Amino acid sequence: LTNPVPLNELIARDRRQPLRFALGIMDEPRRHLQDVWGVDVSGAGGNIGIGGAPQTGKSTLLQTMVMSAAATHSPRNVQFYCIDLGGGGLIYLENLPHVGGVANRSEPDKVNRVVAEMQAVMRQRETTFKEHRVGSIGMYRQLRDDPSQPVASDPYGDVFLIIDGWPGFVGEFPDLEGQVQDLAAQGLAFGVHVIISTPRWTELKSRVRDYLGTKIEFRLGDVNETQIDRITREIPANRPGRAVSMEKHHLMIGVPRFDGVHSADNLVEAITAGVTQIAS
Ligand SMILES: Nc1ncnc2c1ncn2[C@@H]1O[C@H](COP(=O)(O)OP(=O)(O)OP(=O)(O)O)[C@@H](O)[C@H]1O
Ligand SMILES: [Mg+2]
Repeated sequence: LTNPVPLNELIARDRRQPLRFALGIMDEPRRHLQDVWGVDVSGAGGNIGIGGAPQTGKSTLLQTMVMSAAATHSPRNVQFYCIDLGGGGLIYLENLPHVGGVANRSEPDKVNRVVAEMQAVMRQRETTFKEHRVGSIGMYRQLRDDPSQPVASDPYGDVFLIIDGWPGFVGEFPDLEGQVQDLAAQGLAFGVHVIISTPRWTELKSRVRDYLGTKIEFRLGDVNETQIDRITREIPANRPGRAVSMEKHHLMIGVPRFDGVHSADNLVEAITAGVTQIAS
């Protein structure tokens, strides 16, 4: 599809599910139908890897993901921490109560504090789950919905670390790579998630990439480097927002706006209007 669907229409057309974030439109070609596509982050799809050549729509998808999550979940249950090294676009998400912080190049201390905070949660969750005899993240999410449970005082729910621009991240923060690897491989059992974009899959090493259970792939510089399959060869050139994912169906990512406008024009202004509208 060429014109992106705005989030207000995607949310409205979607059958909502806890920890389902609607993201765009999936062409399901056997029958002629085109439904709302999203990600289930409640289980093994909880970590997400995003690949694609320059200007293909990686940062916009992250904006759409966070806005979509924030429009359909409470800030008590979903929190995002953002490391923005992919164009600066994540800053316009920071006034959402779901977003605990957006860190960029101009404040390296915050990039370090953000990773350290994700580690603190996962590492507190490990002790908490044992001491409170919590059998699974699924059970932990239920217990937190009961205000009489000791665990319900945890202000955190499912916590997502977003890294837009992996090679620049490892390039400027080499010692944080190992900490993020540990979050990706151990976090999901404790409700700690990792979401990473990269221009090339080869720059996102196995030991991290293998723990991103949902891969989303825009048009690649080298189709031989796909993390999906040969379907990626079908993505049209110069169509930002066109992607493929694990179900091997073409996708058109929607836009992070709520004003009914089917384009990515004037998006900075529309994102803020969306955040305001989400305040409901
Ligand atoms: N889902 C979409 N629908 C329509 N147009 C889009 C979509 N996503 C992105 N675009 C257009 O493509 C442009 C580049 O998008 P974006 O900044 O998301 O690319 P990127 O993958 O983050 O690139 P880079 O690696 O250079 O940061 C956007 O400014 C927007 O105008
Ligand atoms: Mg970008």
